[PDB]
Amino acid sequence: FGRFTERAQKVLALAQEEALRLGHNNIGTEHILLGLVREGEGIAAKALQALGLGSEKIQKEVESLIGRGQEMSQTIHYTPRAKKVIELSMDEARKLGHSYVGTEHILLGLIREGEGVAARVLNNLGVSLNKARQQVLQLLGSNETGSSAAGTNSNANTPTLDSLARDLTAIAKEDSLDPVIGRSKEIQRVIEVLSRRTKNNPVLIGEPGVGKTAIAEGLAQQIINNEVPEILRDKRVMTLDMGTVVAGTKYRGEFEDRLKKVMDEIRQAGNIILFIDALHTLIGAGGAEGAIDASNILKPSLARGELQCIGATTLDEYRKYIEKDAALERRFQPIQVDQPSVDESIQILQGLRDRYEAHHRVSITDDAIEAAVKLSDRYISDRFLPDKAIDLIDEAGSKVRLRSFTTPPNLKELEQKLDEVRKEKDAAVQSQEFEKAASLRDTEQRLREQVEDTKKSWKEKQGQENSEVTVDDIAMVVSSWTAQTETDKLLNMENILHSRVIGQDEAVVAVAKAVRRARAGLKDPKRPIGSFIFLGPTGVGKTELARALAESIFGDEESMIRIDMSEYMEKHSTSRLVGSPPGYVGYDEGGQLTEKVRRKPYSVVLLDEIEKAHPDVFNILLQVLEDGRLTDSKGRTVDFRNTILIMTSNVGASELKRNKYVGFNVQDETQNHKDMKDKVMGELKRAFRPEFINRIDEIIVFHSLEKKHLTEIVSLMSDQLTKRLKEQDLSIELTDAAKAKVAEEGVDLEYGARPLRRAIQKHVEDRLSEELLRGNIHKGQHIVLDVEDGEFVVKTTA
Amino acid sequence: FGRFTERAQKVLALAQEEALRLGHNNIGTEHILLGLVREGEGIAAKALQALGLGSEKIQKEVESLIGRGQEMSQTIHYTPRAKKVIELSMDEARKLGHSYVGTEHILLGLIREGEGVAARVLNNLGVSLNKARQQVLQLLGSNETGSSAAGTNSNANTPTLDSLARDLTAIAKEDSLDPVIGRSKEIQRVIEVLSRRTKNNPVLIGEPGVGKTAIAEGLAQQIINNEVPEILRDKRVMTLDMGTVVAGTKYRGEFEDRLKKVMDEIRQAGNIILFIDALHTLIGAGGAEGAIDASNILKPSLARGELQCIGATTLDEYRKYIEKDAALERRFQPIQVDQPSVDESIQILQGLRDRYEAHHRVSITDDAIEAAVKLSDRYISDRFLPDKAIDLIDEAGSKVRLRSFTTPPNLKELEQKLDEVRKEKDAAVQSQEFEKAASLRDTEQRLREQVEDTKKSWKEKQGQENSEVTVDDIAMVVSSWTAQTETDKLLNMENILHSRVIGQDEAVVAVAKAVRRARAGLKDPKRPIGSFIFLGPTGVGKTELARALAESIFGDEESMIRIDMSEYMEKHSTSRLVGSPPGYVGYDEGGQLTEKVRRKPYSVVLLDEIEKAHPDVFNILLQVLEDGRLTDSKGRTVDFRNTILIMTSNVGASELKRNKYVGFNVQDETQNHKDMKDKVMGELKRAFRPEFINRIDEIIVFHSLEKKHLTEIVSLMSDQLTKRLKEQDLSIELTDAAKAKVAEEGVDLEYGARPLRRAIQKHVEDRLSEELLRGNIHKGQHIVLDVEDGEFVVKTTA
Repeated sequence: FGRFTERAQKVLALAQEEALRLGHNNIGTEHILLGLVREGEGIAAKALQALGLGSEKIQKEVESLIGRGQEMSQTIHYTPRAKKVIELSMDEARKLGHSYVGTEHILLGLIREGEGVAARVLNNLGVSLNKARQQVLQLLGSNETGSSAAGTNSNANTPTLDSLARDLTAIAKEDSLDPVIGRSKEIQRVIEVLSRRTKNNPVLIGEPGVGKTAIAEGLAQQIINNEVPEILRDKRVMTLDMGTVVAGTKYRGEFEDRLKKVMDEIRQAGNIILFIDALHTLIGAGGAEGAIDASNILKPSLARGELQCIGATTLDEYRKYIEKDAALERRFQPIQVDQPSVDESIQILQGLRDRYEAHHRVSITDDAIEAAVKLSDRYISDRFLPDKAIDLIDEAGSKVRLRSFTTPPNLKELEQKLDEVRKEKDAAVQSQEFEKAASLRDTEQRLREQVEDTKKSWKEKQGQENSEVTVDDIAMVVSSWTAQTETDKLLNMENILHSRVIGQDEAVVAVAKAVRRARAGLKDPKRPIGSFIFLGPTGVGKTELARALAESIFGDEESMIRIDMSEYMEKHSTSRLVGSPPGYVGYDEGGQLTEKVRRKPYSVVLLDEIEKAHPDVFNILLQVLEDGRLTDSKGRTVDFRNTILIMTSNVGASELKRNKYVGFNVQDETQNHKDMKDKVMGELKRAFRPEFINRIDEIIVFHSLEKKHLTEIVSLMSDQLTKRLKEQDLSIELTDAAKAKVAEEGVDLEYGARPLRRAIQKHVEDRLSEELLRGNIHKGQHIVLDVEDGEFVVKTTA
Repeated sequence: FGRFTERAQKVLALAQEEALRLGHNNIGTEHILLGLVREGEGIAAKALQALGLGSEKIQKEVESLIGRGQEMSQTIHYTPRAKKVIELSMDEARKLGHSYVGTEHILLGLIREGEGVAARVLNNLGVSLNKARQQVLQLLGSNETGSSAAGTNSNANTPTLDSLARDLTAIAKEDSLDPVIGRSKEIQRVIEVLSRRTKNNPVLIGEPGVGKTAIAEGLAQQIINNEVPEILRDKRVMTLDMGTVVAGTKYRGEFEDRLKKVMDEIRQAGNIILFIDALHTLIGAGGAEGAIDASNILKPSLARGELQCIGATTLDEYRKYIEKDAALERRFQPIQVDQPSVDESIQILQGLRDRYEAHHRVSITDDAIEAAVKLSDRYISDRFLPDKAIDLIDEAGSKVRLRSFTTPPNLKELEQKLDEVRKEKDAAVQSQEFEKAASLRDTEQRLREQVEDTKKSWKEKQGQENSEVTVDDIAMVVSSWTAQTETDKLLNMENILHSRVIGQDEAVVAVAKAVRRARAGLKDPKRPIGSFIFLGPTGVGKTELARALAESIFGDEESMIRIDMSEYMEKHSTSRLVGSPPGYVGYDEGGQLTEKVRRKPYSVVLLDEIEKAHPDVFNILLQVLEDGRLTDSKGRTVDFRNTILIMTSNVGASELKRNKYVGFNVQDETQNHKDMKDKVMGELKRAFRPEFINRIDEIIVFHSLEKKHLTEIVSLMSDQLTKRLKEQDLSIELTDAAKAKVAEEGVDLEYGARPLRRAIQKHVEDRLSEELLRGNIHKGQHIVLDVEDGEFVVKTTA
């Protein structure tokens, strides 16, 4: 394990001491027991001293069970009995929440292993084994502090507090207080809104997702002394805990009955504070599938102030309360809880370190915690600023902890061997062939010590991680799903985007710089990390950059939404997607676009071919580009604050699909180039209204379909083929030469660049399969596809 | 606390005196105990006197504790123990109602403090700790208020009043029933309509939400004493509560059975009055899901005149029940319950001043109450004109009480210091470094008393508040939502509307004066408190004033609806803007327009382009402006009663969106102006149909792009950028000079003033992120964006 208390460790070594002192050169449980009592009067030792066992009494018994002498100090270590007692003790401290293991637990574990020599020692010296395990437990368990005693009060409190529930005020007078770090400025604003008797109900709106609950412990403190008014003193804060309500309930009627009981006791009115977390569920308002309607009792209660309560709500929730104005608006009144500022994130992260140090990585590295924050606003980008954060931390706060125990130095070969020994040995004795197992046995246990010696030399991988979450690591984990390898991803985004988009350097650099500015963790998420228009017609490199943006920008290929503007005109998907004349935009705003981005807020959102849609759609979208939010889909709020908005457009097609070739000269090629590098940048404005486009962070231009583009199309198709074949376990690569023979059947002037897929099928798929079937090449072998002197040739390598 | 009775206080001071008299210059609880009994025969004192203890007996133990000497004082104050006894008594009086703590509670609090100097004195002088708390409980005094009674009897009346649900008359025969302030004129209207034995059912219709419930106590008082019909003499008034019915029930079948029992009990018939609040739920008729249908039993009960009852329903509720008929018709007959208005408001406030003087804030300030009302009407706006009001007083009626208990004068620094002391001291002794903690220890308590002395200088913040809710406070609290900084918001409304609409003063003053006059409670509170038409082009000042109106009239810009009337005739979009529009005028009345304002009555409702709308829509808008309410959309009533209805126009647009050119003059922007401050007053007649438009309270005038508005548009856009960045905690400001560098890229003759957003991104957004990235500027540093040499310049400021 690692991380134990003194008393424990001390009890353990004393066994070995007695090993030799009593002649039992192997420390069985008799010596562990002895160890407990030989630590004198520690919790183990002391326990044994209660039941009637001196250090003396044990070692003599111990000595009477393996005899004396048989010593020579022949490698006096534990044996498996003694090892069992230890395995148990660790859990006997885990049980008590200890991330350490002390004396008590060692006797507790000893008892657990209540057969073997220890067991016989205690049962011979007039001590019942469980009487001993009792005794240790009831002295001390886990080590902790923060406690106080003396004091009682109140009578009226009786009916309420039984039910349902713990009283927040209590635990902070018990010296079990936790701050909890908010979101401090929120707490002050509650008491104006609370110590009323007319609209006395606060309602906190933020995100889930801010750690709302942090603000709440604030209240506790102020409710005691003295901020709340003079005869509004003697306030108590009772939380209406959902967990207690569901407990003992198994029906809708029963759930209502529990709420009724709370309401009946609520007669403590106007001087009682009820805390309702996630307020919406009880009101049941809004939606097409509302929640249980507590609202009938709650509405007059809220208005009366008998239910003088505090509501904890989020981004979306509020709409469904102001709709039932005013008795949840003659009660309600709002106060601002953050869309978390970066700094608030950091302190939460730091706070939860020691328990990811139970996953034993984090605590630390500092920059890496910071990485969780800084990286989260732009890179994942999938929740709210602290939820995101902590995930980056702990993922990496385990990732390396996984990398930890993979090998000894490289002495993984030792373990492999030690296995092989057993086999030889075993089967040889199974014939017997006594000594024909023997030397193999001897070789085995030799091996074993080497194995274990260099695997606990890979305690260096513990000291590596067991306080470190790595900079690069936190970032790496953020890159993995969807500091260093996110900020290297950020800084070098352009480098990453160039390796997957061939041509359209114009486009790449434009996205790169706009995203990288935002993406440096220096732009608030409340607008896409990049808004963009991706110009050129379909087939010019637009989408491919969006994809490449997911890889570079997000650190993995994952997360890309994609919405068609052409459907929001009912004439390109009015009969390819279900609906009628009064549909299509209602599907997009009302459902598709907003729902999709709620799943991954990260996503490169591609609202394609924006010319086709009328400009009116663009106004709706415009709110996405500016605000970073839309509220649609039954009042849900979708964070496009983390998205990259990419609007593609119907731009310039004729040149921007024109190929090089010789049209008049060998300078018709260099006139497809210069011409395409002109044609995007004037065609863009014609493909849309300006109102959409200005709220876009750089206007990305993608140019033509050169000749030159043909051999780039072959290299897009062949790579998609060979990769879907990788799941089989085929490792394939195409040389440029092999893409050339494929081009031989697709330099058609009359059928374009379409035949290339078919010719890839013929020359790659079909050819690889015709080489695998013959056993010329194999799966797992790396397969190079080349053309030799004009004819394609398939070669194999490792 | 703030309130205690003599006996309590007397017990307390006597403790200190006896402390030192016996040689204890620290007043232990041992002296508090002594104190209790040294106050002779008060309930604490008496209690101890029962158990066999005199003040003498206590002091003897006390002298056997510290004893002589310690009569040299210590500036004798309490012990931490003694401070505990006081905190406990407070709760020991709360639990017995009392928030004006008496003697009993002090001995009770001693018991509570069941370990300590007292505790052991009392447990040493041979009396149980609990025998003492008993004795105090079993005699009360200073927990009552004086009421009447001298005997109790009943007859046939027994089964009914038991059940379910208590009678107003009983508590008013003890003469402890409240008036209530009301809604007094409402009570009168009942007595023809109720003292029938036929259609004897009054049915109160108002806002809920106005204090309808006030009227009910009205009846109680007048049916008892003393001049009323012989009809209403020989009657009983019984209140029926929904809460009791639901209690002990969790199914519909059980609820009906209980209701059957009630119906049987109506056998007090033709002389019994049943009060049913929220009457509608029981009849169960109408709706899309109705409610539980008591009506089968209840309907003949009303017809027979056995059930003579009082119905409490709201604006909207009634229609689908008189729709049932005709014993419903021969039951009900209507009476007017207060529709929210300013004069009525004030009277409620004043009435509940003294009762929110439980908050030692409000009662009063007079100006503050009036303000609460007047301010509420304009600044949220959402609720009802008197509910809003009382909430501000009580809101504020804690708000300054918060500012109370957080001051030392500026000696907040003391507390900070006193902490630091402990640290030094503590850590030093932990090394020990005994006297190296000592002097630090001594320095601590020097500080401490000084600290505490200046924390109790903030009894001056009590003397501020304990009957004065602060005028300014009410305003602050309304500003918290959305007199002084709301009536300065009101008075200076014009100034406030002017500051966000630059130019177009013509418009500003027109809106300003009409609302600012009106909202002082001097214009109809059942019609939009300003109606306006906003003419101009599309945009340019129109909407922007509506926003500025929200701020000035309502307190923040977040008080602005905005609905397009052209959708309520729709013939443009159906799949690119809005989902399912057909039915169109029906869509607005029947649903959408009304629903939106029903969400927020706290809004400048801006109904755009009623000019380009079906003629029915203008009629619909006309109802909003006249009635102030519309009842549609499931028979719900939408209060436009504290909205500002603003109907927009843009049929003169071209001149009103014209731009300056030279031609012959550089006074061409100021000749684009002169044309436009004319062009609106001609766009009115051309736009609309007359029947609607004339209800408008002023014709609001706007302008164009000119040369001149353009450079004002750059300053609107740059502010949208910097503000969404504030959320992360970037403090940004642009000087005019940086907005100038941006303008450099968007004063095109042929690409509009649309490029300005994009160029704001390049020169502001992009620039801030590229200045944060190199560490020149920072979050929470105020960041000035300038030009100072014809090129951009980065400054830092606090």
